[PDB]
Order: sequence, then structure tokens, then C-alpha cells
Amino acid sequence: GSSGSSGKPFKCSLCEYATRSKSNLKAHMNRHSTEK
Ligand SMILES: [Zn+2]
Repeated sequence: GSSGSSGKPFKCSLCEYATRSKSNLKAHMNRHSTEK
């Protein structure tokens, strides 16, 4: 078979976060980047 649409286009590579805009995901991925 093949992968589904997962309800939203931009699903985070680390967590269950997802959004309808790539710039909004990019802002969420910056939180994962700065957290240490
Ligand atoms: Zn995330």
C-alpha cells in the first residue's frame, strides 16, 4: 500500500505536533532546536 494524509500536511519529525502551514511547523521545530 501507501502512506495516508494524516489529517495535516506538516507533521513534526520528533513529536505528534502537526499544522496546515510549513512556517508554523518551522517555528515549532525551533522549540525542539533551542531546548537542551
Ligand atoms: Zn515536535
